[PDB]
Amino acid sequence: KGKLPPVYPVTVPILGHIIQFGKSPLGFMQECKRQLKSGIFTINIVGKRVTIVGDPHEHSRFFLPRNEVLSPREVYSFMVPVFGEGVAYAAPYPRMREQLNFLAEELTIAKFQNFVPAIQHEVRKFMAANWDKDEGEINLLEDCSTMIINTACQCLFGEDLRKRLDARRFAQLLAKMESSLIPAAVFLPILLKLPLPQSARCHEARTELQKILSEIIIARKEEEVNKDSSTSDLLSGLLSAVYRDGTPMSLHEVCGMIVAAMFAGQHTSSITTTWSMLHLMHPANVKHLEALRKEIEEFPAQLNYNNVMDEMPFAERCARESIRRDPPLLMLMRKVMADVKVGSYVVPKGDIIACSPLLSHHDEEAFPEPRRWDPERDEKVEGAFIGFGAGVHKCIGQKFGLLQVKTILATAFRSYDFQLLRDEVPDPDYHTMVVGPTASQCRVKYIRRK
Amino acid sequence: KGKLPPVYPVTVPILGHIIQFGKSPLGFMQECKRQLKSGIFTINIVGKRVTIVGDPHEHSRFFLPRNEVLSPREVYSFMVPVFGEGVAYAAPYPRMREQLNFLAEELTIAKFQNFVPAIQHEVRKFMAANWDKDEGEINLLEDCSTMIINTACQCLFGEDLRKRLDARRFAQLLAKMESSLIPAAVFLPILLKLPLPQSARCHEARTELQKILSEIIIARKEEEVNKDSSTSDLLSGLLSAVYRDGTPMSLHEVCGMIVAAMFAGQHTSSITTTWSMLHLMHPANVKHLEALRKEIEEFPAQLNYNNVMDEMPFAERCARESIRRDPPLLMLMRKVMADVKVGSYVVPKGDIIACSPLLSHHDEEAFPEPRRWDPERDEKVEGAFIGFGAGVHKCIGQKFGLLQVKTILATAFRSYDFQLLRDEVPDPDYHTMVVGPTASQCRVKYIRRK
Amino acid sequence: KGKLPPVYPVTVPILGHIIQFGKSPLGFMQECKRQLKSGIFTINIVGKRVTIVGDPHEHSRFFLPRNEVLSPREVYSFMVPVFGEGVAYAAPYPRMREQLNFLAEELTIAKFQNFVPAIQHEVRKFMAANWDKDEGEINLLEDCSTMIINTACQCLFGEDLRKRLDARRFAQLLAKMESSLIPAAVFLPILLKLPLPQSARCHEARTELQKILSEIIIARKEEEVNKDSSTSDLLSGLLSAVYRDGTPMSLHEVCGMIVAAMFAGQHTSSITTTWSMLHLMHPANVKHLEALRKEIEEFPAQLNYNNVMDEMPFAERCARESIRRDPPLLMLMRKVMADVKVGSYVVPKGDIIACSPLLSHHDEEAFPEPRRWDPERDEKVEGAFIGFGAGVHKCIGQKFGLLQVKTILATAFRSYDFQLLRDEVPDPDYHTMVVGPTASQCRVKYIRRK
Amino acid sequence: KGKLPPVYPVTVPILGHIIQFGKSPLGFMQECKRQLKSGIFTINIVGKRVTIVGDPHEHSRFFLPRNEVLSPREVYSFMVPVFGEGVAYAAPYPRMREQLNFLAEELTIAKFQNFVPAIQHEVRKFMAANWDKDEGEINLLEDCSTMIINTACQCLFGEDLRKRLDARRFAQLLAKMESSLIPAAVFLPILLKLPLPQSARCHEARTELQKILSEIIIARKEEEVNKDSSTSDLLSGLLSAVYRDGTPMSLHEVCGMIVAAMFAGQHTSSITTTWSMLHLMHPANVKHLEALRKEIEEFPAQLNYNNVMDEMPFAERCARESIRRDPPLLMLMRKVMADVKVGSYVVPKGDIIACSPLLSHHDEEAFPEPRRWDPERDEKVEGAFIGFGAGVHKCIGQKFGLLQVKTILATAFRSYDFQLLRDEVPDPDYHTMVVGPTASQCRVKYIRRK
Ligand code: HEM
Ligand code: HEM
Ligand code: HEM
Ligand code: HEM
Ligand SMILES: CO[C@](c1ccc(Cl)cc1)(c1ccc2c(c1)c(-c1c(F)cccc1F)cc(=O)n2C)c1cncn1C
Ligand SMILES: CO[C@](c1ccc(Cl)cc1)(c1ccc2c(c1)c(-c1c(F)cccc1F)cc(=O)n2C)c1cncn1C
Repeated sequence: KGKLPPVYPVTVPILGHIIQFGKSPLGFMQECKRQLKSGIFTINIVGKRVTIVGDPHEHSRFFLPRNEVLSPREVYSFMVPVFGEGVAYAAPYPRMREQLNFLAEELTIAKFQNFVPAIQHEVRKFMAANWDKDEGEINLLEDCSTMIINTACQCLFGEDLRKRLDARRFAQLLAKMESSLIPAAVFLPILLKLPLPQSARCHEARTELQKILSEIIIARKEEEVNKDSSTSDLLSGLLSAVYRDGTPMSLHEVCGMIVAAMFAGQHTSSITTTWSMLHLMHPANVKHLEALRKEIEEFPAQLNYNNVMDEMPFAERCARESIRRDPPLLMLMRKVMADVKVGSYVVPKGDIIACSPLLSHHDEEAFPEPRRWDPERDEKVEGAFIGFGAGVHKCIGQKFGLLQVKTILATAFRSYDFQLLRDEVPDPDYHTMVVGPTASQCRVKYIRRK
Repeated sequence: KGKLPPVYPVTVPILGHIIQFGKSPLGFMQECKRQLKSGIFTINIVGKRVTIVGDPHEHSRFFLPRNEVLSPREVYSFMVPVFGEGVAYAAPYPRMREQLNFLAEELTIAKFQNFVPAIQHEVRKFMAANWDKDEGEINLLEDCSTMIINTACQCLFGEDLRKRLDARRFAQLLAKMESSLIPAAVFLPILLKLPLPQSARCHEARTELQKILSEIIIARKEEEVNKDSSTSDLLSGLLSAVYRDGTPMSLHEVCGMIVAAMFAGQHTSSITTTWSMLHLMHPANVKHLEALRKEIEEFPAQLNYNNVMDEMPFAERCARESIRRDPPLLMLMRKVMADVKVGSYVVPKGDIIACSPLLSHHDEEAFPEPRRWDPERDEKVEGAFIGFGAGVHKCIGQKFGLLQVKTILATAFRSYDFQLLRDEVPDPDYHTMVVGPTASQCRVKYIRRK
Repeated sequence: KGKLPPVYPVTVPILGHIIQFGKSPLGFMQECKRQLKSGIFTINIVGKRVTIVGDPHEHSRFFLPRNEVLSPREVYSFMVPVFGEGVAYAAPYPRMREQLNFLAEELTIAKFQNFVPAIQHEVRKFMAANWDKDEGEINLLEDCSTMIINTACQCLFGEDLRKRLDARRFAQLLAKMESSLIPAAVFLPILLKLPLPQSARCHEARTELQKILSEIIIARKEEEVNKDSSTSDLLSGLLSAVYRDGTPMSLHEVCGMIVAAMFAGQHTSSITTTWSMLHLMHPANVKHLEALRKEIEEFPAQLNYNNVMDEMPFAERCARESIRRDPPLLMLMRKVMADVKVGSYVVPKGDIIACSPLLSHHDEEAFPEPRRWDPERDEKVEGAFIGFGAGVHKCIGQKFGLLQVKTILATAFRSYDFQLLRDEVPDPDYHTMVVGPTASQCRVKYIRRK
Repeated sequence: KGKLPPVYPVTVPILGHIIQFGKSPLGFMQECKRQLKSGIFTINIVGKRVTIVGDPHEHSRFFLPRNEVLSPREVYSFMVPVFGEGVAYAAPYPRMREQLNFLAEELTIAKFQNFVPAIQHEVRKFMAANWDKDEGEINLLEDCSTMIINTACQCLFGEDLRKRLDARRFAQLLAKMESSLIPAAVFLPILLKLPLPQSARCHEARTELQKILSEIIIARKEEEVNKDSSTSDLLSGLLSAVYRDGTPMSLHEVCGMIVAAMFAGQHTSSITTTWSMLHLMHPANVKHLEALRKEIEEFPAQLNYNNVMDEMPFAERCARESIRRDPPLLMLMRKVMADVKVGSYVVPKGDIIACSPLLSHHDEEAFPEPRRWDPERDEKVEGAFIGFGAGVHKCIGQKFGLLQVKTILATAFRSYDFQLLRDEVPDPDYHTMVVGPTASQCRVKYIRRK
């Protein structure tokens, strides 16, 4: 008609709903939905209006509008010290698009031919070193997370870079950058103006990463005209990029794109793999484990691009459904740059507008019995699954992430069985920025198959 | 006058002076002092009145009043997650005082007998493994920082504790805790109440540390009723503590005090040693270097208590003058709990009152040519030096800090000479919570001395 | 015409209209304005022609002409026993201007940097001492009037003066001066020549105040020589004034300007505050109370200059509308020293010309529904609001008075709610020299807000 | 001649003589007596003939004629706001007489049995609280005036009334009424018709007083119902008054008679006491001090009715001679309602006729050496003493006032000596409505006779 979305009653006058949300984001959001009789509704976070598009039939109103209407820039501004000035959403939108296209072109299926054996190579090296007995106890989340960083680095970076900057040194740098982030800055923008110790720690880590890239580039040139170097990887691909205006990507921007790529996939991919395995080993899912086993039954010892990309539709369903049930990114946000009509409401300029994969993936029309993990399900409302976003800002690394998840699944389950050390699959742990299964609950027995 | 101090005008709508303060802390405070023709004046940080006691003759008005009148509790609120609930300033003041007294008692000179060779052992091991060529290149700041944590842990903790938790693991846990902290929460206390990514990391680290300690204590208890040995350290010391009320220190508190001890001395002592060596190796100072060589000239290779405590008065002067010139802690603060007289003024209840070692150490009457490093100098206003604070909350760790600095200066300069890879002494880096010389400028070459 | 304004019929021959005016000043003036079908009309007070400029369109004809044309001296005659002979309107007009300029320099907004937290501190000290419970009953007029004198004195008098001449004592002296005045002397000029008992009491009080000022000055000069006697206040400021002819202000003149300043602000500023609180706490005005609450929502606990000066336009509207609806000064007067044009008419030399904030603030074109308190209204006739006068004799204390009102409003409604103990806002009491809400109708319940 | 009394020349026109009279009343009047060679003569007070009877032989011509012939109504008109409409001289004369009779009936010798102990109780309480050292300095006019209000209140009012309305609060209310009076209204009747700020303040004080009496009356009714008591005092006595026409006194009238009683005696009795003590303590009067001492040293510690009323002739002489020398009421007046013979002249209708205790008391035939204080003198012309008036309007409080004076004299000089802190007896201060010794000149040392 022309009215604002209904607003959930504020009881705590300075914090709003941040506390209820924090404690149980899904339960809280579902209560709002019920109490207000609407899938579109507004909550209050430290005094800021957050309008949630909690009706899957209306997702396109969030994902499809152009940047001049719904803008991610100010929402992702707390990440500027990580990406760098002029990198990603910080750059003007045409330029940001060019940068993200360059990244996407480093993740083409043509590059995937080499990725599959690089991934499988590192997975087997990990398994040989760590899962080496007849049977043993491990933390699956920790191990998947190691496999993901190692396989990613094996895929994206030449041996010279891995030497100087091994998955271990790389993780420490990225952890330093990450620990300095303050996502609360979205709702308290005053924080991006203050002096914080975080700024210096982040800039320290980013500068050191960029120095190591500089030294790698110089080392390659030393190899490079000798014909002794012709190392081709994500670093050299990005350095070869030329913007429409004729200019090359600066080292600064390359660094930023590499950091962005590593941040994007590190926890999400590793959480997707862990949940998938947790489900697949649970006795209730024995039928799904059999289907996976039949899917990979006749794969060669050394997997090829055809096996993983074209011949694992069921494992793909396992991964997507794990993200459907427990999406690692709970909430996507944009700044409303002009009034937008959404369902029967106007969401006013200056609002934050959000669409929550967590809430949408538990819409009971779209996903009946949403806590039941069922890889065979399909969304019952078109576009209801948004675990990788959609439209304007849809995930460009979706295929690369799934490639790693699927390769690990086929390699692990070909050689091992696993046994939960609990009756039920882990609870999600909502306390972190990227949400995965509770770490203390992820201990598992592996059993070598013979 | 008996009225409020002069207020420096705010031209930055909602930030106040916090920006100008960042660009140049000393320059800003001094301009204020000059433009207002007063050493006592009030600036504004994010809406908070901050009254600065910038007249060295008035130091006692900040450092001498009772807690009931000037309290640091609210100012150190942001550190509750590290120290823990009801530890140190969070506890009631008689109880606070009891806790700090127990810690100070673990740092008395009576403990120092064994400290000196325990510190030498660690220094020489580090130098052996890391400075083992005729000449090489190092980051002095990084290297002093390593020596300081290694020396501290060897002094403070028994072998068995050093087995489960070596210096590295310890430093890692301390860093995890530290990364979560925001000093600015002082001026935006709403931060203290928000569910943040940081709090989770912090709680986890303190909980892991506490868990490590609990298992050491159980191992000791059982290994004391079988009496193989007798571990005497910081830990056993705090454990043997009992309040006036009769009851012992809780494990929670013990762990809090250890953390406080570790954070307190980690950067400060390391920065003090580093500045000292940076000044001493400089050409402009070779005369001061000669006196040090002279002071330590007929000391034995196996240093003892008397050498360091009694026979290094000049080395001590070097360390103090390094702190004088570039104090690691720029600003000390209290909450004003009741109106207080300061100079001719009354600082009103509710103000934050501050006394700045940086501002005071550069008062030209008290320290002429403030920027010149001169270990033979003396303060020309009484109580002008406040590098370790004073009065009610004076540093309890200053003797132990100096013991570390002095032993290292003796031990390093005995075996080595050093050369600065810059014409000038490094600039101070004002971007960190504890201020030291700019780390990137601290590259130095070590020259063995045969 | 170029003839006289119309003349309201005189029935009571010798008193004229003074009885009718006294009973109901607004009613009576409005009835005149309706009946004669003219905003410019002449009434008769004790035999004297008084021409009222009651058409707001014609306000400039009263406020702009020079002193030599429209002269306030004769109308403010009755105030000479308080100001002193040769002070303010009693001095030649150029010297008068100099005196008022000196007083104005003592009230510049530059001084507001410190005035704001000085005022708020006095205000919190009163509320905490007198509104200390969770609810309770008070006469809001008496309380606002107490806060105003307390805050003025904090701002304007050095602490040596405040000790000798505290708020209670100062109010007693001013009351003894006030209670001796007879505005009617303007129309019965013989009264100024009789030795009435009012005359002696006025002289005693003014003398005792000058005696106190003199002792304070002498003590400052005794103790003076350093920059120690930097006591800097309204008194020392006026004492350093030097006229254009090179002579300094006498203590007689300084005393006069001080009395003038206190008289000017005392009742007016407290009435203005009292009304505002009365209108704001009225259930009818919740949309206004709400708007004040939003305007001040994000202020610090310690109001600062910027908060009050730059960030309270709405609160300022509330004060000005309260003065619009019930102006504390009902009637402004000049002696016509030469014939003057006003609208279609000539006001002859020798008349008293008047302009009435009461009447003009109720002109139904300029202020429709003028009995409705509407802080969001804007005047609809240019220059219609004359609560602080205008033109040659505009109020010089306006910003200072409003500064006090605004600081009390932000401080009051921040920590308290209020309930008015009657259905309607109090009636104005027209029987006093400065008009405020009827005191016995100003009983009110405060309620602490957690 | 012998038609009109001789008229003293007016040289200052619109004022006449009021200024000369004001400066030096006794001087100016005697000069008129001499200059015109007549004790009967007419001066001019702001255009108004005032015929003074300065010949004591002619006194009865002023004091005896009926109210209808010589009226005090218009002369005491200015006190209507204090007495109340329709009270005292404002009532019809027959009714005025009834009201005054009722007041007199409360001040008769039957009441005095209670009064003497009540007065002595208050005097002793005051001295024990204030004159409690071996010696000390006091202002005797202040202290006497304090004792007079405390003693009068203890005589005339039950303890219940004094609790709700104590001496201090009663004085403040009276003082508020007093300072609103303008005796000049006698000559400018216009003044009593105008709405003056003074008239408003007086109404406010009177109303608050009447309100307090109504509260006490109610509490008393409630006591009678308990029948714990029937509290008897001046209030209760006035309340049971019933006029000839059968109607009771209204609260309005009771309040008026009370206010009249307090005004009547407050300054007059307090001044009479103060003069008396001043004379008696002065070195020239030691014989009188000794005679006083001889008279009172024969009394018991608790004075009674007979002691003070029948056994203190010399003390009564001191008081009366103090009033003789310096009458507190300078000038008594009547409106002349019909021509009247005086001596050998006629005073025409419309004149104010006057008889001056100051002038008559200084007639050298009646009182040789009039500035000489001699309690042993008697008037040498019959009826020449008019300190308490005479005839139809003779003072009805005369006995009560002197009872107070004498009780104070006896109690003071019984236990104390005094020293004037001055060479001479203080000058009278003619500038107040009721005339006493100059207050600043009334500092005295008490010396305890231990
Ligand atoms: C399972 C693993 C992953 C998940 C669950 C995931 C999820 C998402 C989601 C939900 C969005 C939408 C964000 C929004 O709408 O604000 C997104 C966007 C994006 N993703 Fe991922 N992602 C994954 C892996 C990756 C990887 C491995 C990369 C890069 C190598 C990547 C690169 C990006 C980029 C650059 C965007 C922003 C696209 C744009 O703004 O145009 N993602 N991702
Ligand atoms: C060069 C090394 C050090 C420097 C420059 C330093 C500096 C300071 C300063 C300036 C203060 C006063 C804080 C205030 O007024 O708010 C302080 C207090 C304190 N210091 Fe240190 N410190 C050093 C080493 C240490 C060490 C090694 C420890 C313990 C292991 C320690 C423990 C403490 C404690 C517990 C307080 C608070 C005492 C109280 O509140 O009563 N310090 N230090
Ligand atoms: C709500 C507070 C106040 C109100 C409503 C008010 C009102 C007025 C008005 C109506 C006039 C014009 C008088 C006329 O034209 O005859 C005036 C003039 C004046 N006011 Fe105020 N006033 C306030 C506060 C103050 C204060 C605090 C001061 C000084 C401390 C002050 C000082 C003066 C002076 C000196 C004039 C005469 C200006 C001249 O003749 O040039 N006023 N004020
Ligand atoms: C030393 C103390 C007093 C002195 C010197 C004094 C003096 C006088 C004088 C001179 C008159 C005549 C007024 C005239 O003729 O116009 C008078 C009348 C009067 N006095 Fe007093 N008075 C004193 C105390 C009192 C007291 C204590 C009361 C009662 C409390 C009182 C009640 C009255 C009344 C009611 C009248 C008017 C009588 C009438 O009009 O019939 N007086 N007094
Ligand atoms: C940086 O990773 C992003 C990304 C965003 C934009 C661009 Cl150009 C590139 C990458 C991304 C996206 C949404 C995010 C976050 C991060 C984070 C987040 C954080 F803030 C810090 C650390 C880790 C985090 F996942 C919290 C969050 O709430 N949302 C919605 C990404 C993309 N694909 C998967 N990821 C994870
Ligand atoms: C003295 O206060 C004045 C003022 C006037 C001139 C100068 Cl040089 C300085 C001050 C002022 C002005 C007009 C006044 C009055 C007083 C008074 C008045 C009084 F007569 C006694 C007590 C209180 C009174 F307000 C009755 C009156 O009718 N008018 C029009 C002032 C200025 N701003 C606010 N005020 C109040």
